[PDB]
Amino acid sequence: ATLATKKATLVAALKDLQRVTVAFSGGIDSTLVLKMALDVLGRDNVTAVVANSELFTDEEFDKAMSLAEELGANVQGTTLDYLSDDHIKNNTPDSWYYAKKMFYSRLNDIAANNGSAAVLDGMIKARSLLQEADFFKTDVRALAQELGLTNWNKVASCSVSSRFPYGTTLTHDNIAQVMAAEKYLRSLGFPTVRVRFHNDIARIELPEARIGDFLVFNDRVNRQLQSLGFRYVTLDLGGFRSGRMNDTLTKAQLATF
Amino acid sequence: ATLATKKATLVAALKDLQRVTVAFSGGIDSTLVLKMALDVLGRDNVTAVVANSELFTDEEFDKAMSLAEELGANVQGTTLDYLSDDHIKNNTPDSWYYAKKMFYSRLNDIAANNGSAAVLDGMIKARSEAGARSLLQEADFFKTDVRALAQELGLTNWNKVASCSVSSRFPYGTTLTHDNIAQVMAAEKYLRSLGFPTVRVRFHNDIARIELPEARIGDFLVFNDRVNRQLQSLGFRYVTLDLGGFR
Amino acid sequence: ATLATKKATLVAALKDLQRVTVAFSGGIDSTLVLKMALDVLGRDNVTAVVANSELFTDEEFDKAMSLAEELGANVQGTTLDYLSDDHIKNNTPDSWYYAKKMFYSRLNDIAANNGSAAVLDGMEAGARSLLQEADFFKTDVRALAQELGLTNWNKVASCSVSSRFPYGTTLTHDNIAQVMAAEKYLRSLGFPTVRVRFHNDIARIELPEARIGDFLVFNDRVNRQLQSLGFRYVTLDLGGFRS
Amino acid sequence: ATLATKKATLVAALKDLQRVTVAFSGGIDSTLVLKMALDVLGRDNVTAVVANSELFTDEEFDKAMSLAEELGANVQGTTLDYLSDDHIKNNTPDSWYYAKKMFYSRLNDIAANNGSAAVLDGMIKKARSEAGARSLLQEADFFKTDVRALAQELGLTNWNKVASCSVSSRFPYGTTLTHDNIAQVMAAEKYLRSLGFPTVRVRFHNDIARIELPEARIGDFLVFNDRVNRQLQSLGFRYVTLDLGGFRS
Amino acid sequence: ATLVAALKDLQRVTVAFSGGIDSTLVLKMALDVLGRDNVTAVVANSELFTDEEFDKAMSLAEELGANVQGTTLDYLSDDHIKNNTPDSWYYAKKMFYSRLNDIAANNGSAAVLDGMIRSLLQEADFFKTDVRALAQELGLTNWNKVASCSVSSRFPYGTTLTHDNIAQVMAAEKYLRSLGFPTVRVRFHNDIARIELPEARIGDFLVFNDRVNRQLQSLGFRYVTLDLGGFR
Amino acid sequence: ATLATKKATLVAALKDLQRVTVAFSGGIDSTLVLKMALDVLGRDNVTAVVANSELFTDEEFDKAMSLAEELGANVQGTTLDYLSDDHIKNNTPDSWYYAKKMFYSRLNDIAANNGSAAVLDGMIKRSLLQEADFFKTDVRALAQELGLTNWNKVASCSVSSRFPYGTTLTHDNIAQVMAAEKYLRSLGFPTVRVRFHNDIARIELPEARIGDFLVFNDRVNRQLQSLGFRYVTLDLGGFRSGRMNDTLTKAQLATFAASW
Ligand SMILES: NC(=O)c1ccc[n+]([C@@H]2O[C@H](COP(=O)(O)O)[C@@H](O)[C@H]2O)c1
Ligand SMILES: NC(=O)c1ccc[n+]([C@@H]2O[C@H](COP(=O)(O)O)[C@@H](O)[C@H]2O)c1
Ligand SMILES: NC(=O)c1ccc[n+]([C@@H]2O[C@H](COP(=O)(O)O)[C@@H](O)[C@H]2O)c1
Ligand SMILES: NC(=O)c1ccc[n+]([C@@H]2O[C@H](COP(=O)(O)O)[C@@H](O)[C@H]2O)c1
Ligand SMILES: NC(=O)c1ccc[n+]([C@@H]2O[C@H](COP(=O)(O)O)[C@@H](O)[C@H]2O)c1
Ligand SMILES: NC(=O)c1ccc[n+]([C@@H]2O[C@H](COP(=O)(O)O)[C@@H](O)[C@H]2O)c1
Ligand SMILES: [Mn+2]
Ligand SMILES: [Mn+2]
Repeated sequence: ATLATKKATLVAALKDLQRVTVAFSGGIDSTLVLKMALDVLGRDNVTAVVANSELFTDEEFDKAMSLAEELGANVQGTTLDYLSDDHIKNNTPDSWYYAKKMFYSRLNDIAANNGSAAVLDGMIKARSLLQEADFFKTDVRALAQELGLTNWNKVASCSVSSRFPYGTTLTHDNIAQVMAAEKYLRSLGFPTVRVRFHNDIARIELPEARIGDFLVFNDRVNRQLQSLGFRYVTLDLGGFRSGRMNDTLTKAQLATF
Repeated sequence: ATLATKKATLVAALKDLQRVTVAFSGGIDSTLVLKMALDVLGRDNVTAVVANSELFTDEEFDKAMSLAEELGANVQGTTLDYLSDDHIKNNTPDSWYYAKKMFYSRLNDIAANNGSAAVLDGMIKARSEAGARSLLQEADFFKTDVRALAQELGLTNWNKVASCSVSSRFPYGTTLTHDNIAQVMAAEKYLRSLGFPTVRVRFHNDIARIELPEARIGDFLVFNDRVNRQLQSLGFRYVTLDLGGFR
Repeated sequence: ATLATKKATLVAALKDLQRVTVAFSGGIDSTLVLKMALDVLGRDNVTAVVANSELFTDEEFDKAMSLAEELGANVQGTTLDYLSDDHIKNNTPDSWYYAKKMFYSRLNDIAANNGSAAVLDGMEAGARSLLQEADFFKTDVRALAQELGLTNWNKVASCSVSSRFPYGTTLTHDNIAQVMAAEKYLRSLGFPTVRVRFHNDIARIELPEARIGDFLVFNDRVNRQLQSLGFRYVTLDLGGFRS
Repeated sequence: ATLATKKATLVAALKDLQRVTVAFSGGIDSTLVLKMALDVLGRDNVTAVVANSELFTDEEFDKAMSLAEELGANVQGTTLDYLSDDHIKNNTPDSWYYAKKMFYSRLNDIAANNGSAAVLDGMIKKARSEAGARSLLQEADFFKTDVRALAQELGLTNWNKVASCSVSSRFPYGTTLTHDNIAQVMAAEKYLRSLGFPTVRVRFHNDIARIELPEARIGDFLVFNDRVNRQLQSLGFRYVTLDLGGFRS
Repeated sequence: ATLVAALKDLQRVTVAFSGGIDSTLVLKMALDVLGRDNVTAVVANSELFTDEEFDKAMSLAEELGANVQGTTLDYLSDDHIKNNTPDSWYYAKKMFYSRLNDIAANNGSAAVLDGMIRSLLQEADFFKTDVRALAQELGLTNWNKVASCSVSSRFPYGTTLTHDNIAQVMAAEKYLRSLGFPTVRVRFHNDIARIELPEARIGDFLVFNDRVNRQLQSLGFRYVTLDLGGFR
Repeated sequence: ATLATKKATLVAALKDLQRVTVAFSGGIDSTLVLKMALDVLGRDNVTAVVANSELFTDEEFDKAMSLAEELGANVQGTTLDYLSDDHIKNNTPDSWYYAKKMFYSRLNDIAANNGSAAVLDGMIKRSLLQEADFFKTDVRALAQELGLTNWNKVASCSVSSRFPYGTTLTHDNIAQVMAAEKYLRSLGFPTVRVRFHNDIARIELPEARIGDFLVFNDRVNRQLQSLGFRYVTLDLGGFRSGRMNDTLTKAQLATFAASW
């Protein structure tokens, strides 16, 4: 298929849906879906929903709200207490699924009460219209430039649950602890970082190519994260996303581990 | 002349050509030519061609194809066997000219079979042995004129650093083979994967000599052992780092 | 407010001014104002003024003049003799105010003699800072520039060379040239954010702390090059840049 | 307050004891006591005991045995099962005292068997007092400079210059020590020292290894990051980390 | 062994003892050849040398079994030393050796001996390798392994030395050595400290940049810098 | 078993030899033999021979001569022309054996003319240390016992190791390599190799020092270029490659190396 027919199929789904609620993350995919829904259905038939929670930063929430307002959409923030679900609070390995379940359950509630016919999300190759129309990554960038979309959150965040071992209980304080630690490291010029939480040990993951520059901050980072509540502040020798940059022989050894 | 005149004339040349095939590298120049062709003639009358070969990386090829796709052009990959020409195979100083010759000859074949009236490249003020046309250079475009018109048209994305031919990593007179080319390309691909986008693996038979910008060599130390063993599995006996730095 | 609202606030202000003179430094902010002024009012109603002086680099001046032409503006160079004011010449702590005064006084002269309704800056009261009137933040400046296709501007700005001298030290053509050659060489090695602070026979180099690790490979060349410029001791500040 | 008077006191206490067993660590203090006992009492009246256990490396044990042999002493190794005491096994803060108590209790068994009149230690001027072990250097009012002065006088130039600690220092209070995690810690430290880092600790935090190095060596350590990461993981750690505080942070 | 014959001729000696290997051998040979009661070891105390260097030398001379005597010199009372002129070394040498001769005259010593390589050790054609062999030979295991120079080297010529700026320089260098950099100078330029390190250690130093910056500032410096030329 | 037993064995071998010539390099092993020979047999019954040749530095020769004198031995320098043998001259893979052969022939000639019954060398586990079951740890333990404090702390090899097999040795390429190594040691790197690959110099450093080397990159590059090299490079495996790696990547660098 061509981009023109991939765009066809998508206007057809929106025209048929009439009124929609869109899960808006601020990324290129949700930006394109939100912009196409606005273009095809008009401002009065689209409501953009951005989720706020303890497992995502306030900064990403504020940015997502401002991006959706920019597109000229009616935007609604909704607050989720993910920690009320025991799977999330005790970080079971399927915590991801119960968070998504609670997330989509609240969007469906919003959509039922605003008269929207469906919830739309960004997913590419609830209704993922881009993925139904066989949109690839190259197709989303082509139509975004085509429609003049230049602004979107370029950095996709994870759930802070990523920083805790399975079985570790998440609390309001340890979450804030991890997030303050990561925010401080980014302020020193390390935008890609993780502070992994191991109770009284902080284990920092950095891209290995920056480990060398970092040394000048060892003492400042050590004492700052200690005031955040950690007793031991450490640097993971494997780096961020360990094993990914290794030779063929030691990539199959780190992966077997 | 004013920029509008240089642009206006360029639109006139495109209007007269009606249908064009564009040699697309991904740089600022070819991006500007491809965008003007799409604007003046429409998507159905423009074909973007990106060359794939043993002397250039798959990554550079994919980026150029995706950029032409991102501009709304119908883009077409074409593969050239540069090593079938003895001038390129034996890495003579004029190997570049026979490579450009072979590319422009294949561009004319593509244009003949799609009904294009001319081939366009990004050259600014072998290309004429093939009758390919530099429309920017006919319209008296300079580098500042190219950036001025690109900003005017909203072009923010293009390959900012033109990559070189891998023949650059072998001394003149060294015979290029599929194995030594593949060896160098895998080594550079591995080094770039570690976060060193500007890197050179110069080939000295059983010695690999790595050129890095001096300002990044400090950052490299953590990878010494992994780079040493990886390039040895590629076939090198000694893996070395040039103390002089890049170029 | 949305960016569209802030943009409209700015198109309206420019439309009301009709004719403007723009103090153009080449940075992201001055690039956005100059491009918006050209877009709303047209080339014939906008004048780009680039200041040439001894306290800012020739490189900064050359880039700004060619960038203003690349944006399609009529650009005009003006030269300011900052060292003619004794506060600047002897680098008293209020030297900045007299420098800004002399600059804005010359822009107002340029605007009066071409009939511009105001002087606009990138950010005096005789000038209008339209971006801050429309409540533009740094993130907004970036967004609107990407929206309009603006890709070229000086990404690191060098400021006034007077900042490199202690208060009370007299600025001279030779010590200025000494500092400027030293900083020019360091930037040539790949350090665009740098200061060479002048302490007579001591050079005190400020670098962003995250770059000092990478700098070691240049110690000996930097030492010998800055000594040939006239320094006797070439040092690196352990506090880093902005110490 | 004279060195000659302090030595005189030492030969008198040894002469009076007649037969002794000496707890020999290989340090300057135990070397000086062992050398003075040999000179005053003769080789047949002195037995040097070196402790072998899971909490010290085999290299440290072999070194002490050969050092005691080099002084001309009859030396006998004895092995202690420290992990049999619950205080040592579960790493309570008094583990040192129960380890030392068990050590001194075994010394008295050896001394009772060979007819020694006392057990002698290196201490200079806890569970030693309960066991009746004698600090002759401390009774003769030996200070550190007095021990160095007499060692120079006797030609003693060789002794362990760095006394190592119990491996228990690498485990948190409350963590249970096992034969495997001890072996894990010791192999990790042995590998790091082989790379040229003689002062190092691998602190044990279950699935995390936390390496303490002197901060002045951390810069040079970078070249070994990947090799250290994968080697300590093959020893059983899941995460291999470097303490940003450095050694003894 | 030109050495033992030279000592017998002096009969009674006072030894200028610095605590280094050279001075350590002289005191030990003098004590052995002439006896404890006929040798007097003098350790100099002054503002231009570290307390640690002095304390080690006094305690080490006692540990060798010698009668040790401290003597205090006020080098800054000499105008050449106080204003750090280029010949300050020579006027310092005068005060040091003049006070030893007073002590030697007052205890009946026949001469003052120093180390180097009346330096009887240097007269016997001893090299650096010869000093290490003979010290182990006599069981000598202890001595100050790092000899410091006069603190005056850290000040520019013409700068007036004060009790405070000397102490300032001494505390700064004491701090840097504590971090594992035994060869270091902090050169004094009023409000600027200029640190000299061996170039091979500058990489290893980076981890201490911030702590060194804040520590030397509390010592009184406003600017704490690292010399790109390295040490000497 | 014990050190006293192994040492006792040595004095017995020396007493039985009566008169000895000692091949003295200045290292700990030869220093131990030379001092024990002097101690057991006396100065008049031991002869120390130090070899000087074109494949070893003047500094190594001078240190060995000065150290053996410091132990009180009668020392004799002898000069070997290794380059006169074509196997050494053209750096064949067995060049080591013809060099050792020519060396030992001259020691035996010296020993015949001194009335010595054998030549003694420093080999460990007539190599008396190796016969007396001395290991590296026993030689270090016994050396401290006798007060041996001075010896060549970093033993250099023959310069032939710095050339690929088949490369012809000349005074100019030898002087080129040795000058490069002496310059690097002058910067504070006592263990270094400058391997010669025609227009490429490949520097081997202990991996624990390479980060510290960055400050010298430019000076080393330009200095070795004035020595005649066109490219000055650093081996990423370092000196003694593969000996410090982890378990799995040591056995893989083993099959990498044994592939040539
Ligand atoms: N199972 C899923 O579909 C899913 C989705 C999103 C995130 N995650 C989690 O995100 C984590 C990734 O961690 P980092 O991105 O911080 O490195 C993984 O633990 C992964 O389990 C999982
Ligand atoms: N004629 C061309 O189009 C062209 C362009 C860029 C580089 N080159 C070649 O690339 C080489 C430079 O190699 P490096 O950029 O890897 O250093 C030169 O030999 C040069 O001849 C040729
Ligand atoms: N006092 C002011 O309003 C004013 C204005 C502009 C610049 N400055 C000076 O600019 C200098 C900036 O120094 P840097 O060289 O570190 O950027 C400071 O001296 C600062 O005082 C001051
Ligand atoms: N209480 C004691 O007398 C005693 C004795 C031996 C070791 N220790 C322990 O040794 C530890 C120090 O060992 P590290 O070298 O690993 O830091 C301390 O926790 C200290 O409590 C204590
Ligand atoms: N001029 C002399 O004869 C003499 C004698 C002894 C020491 N010194 C001093 O030793 C100093 C050595 O300087 P450093 O601080 O770099 O070690 C010289 O500056 C010099 O002032 C000089
Ligand atoms: N019998 C032997 O194999 C033997 C003996 C002595 C020296 N060598 C040579 O000495 C070299 C040592 O090389 P480097 O010390 O320079 O690294 C060996 O690679 C080897 O070429 C070999
Ligand atoms: Mn870096
Ligand atoms: Mn180092």
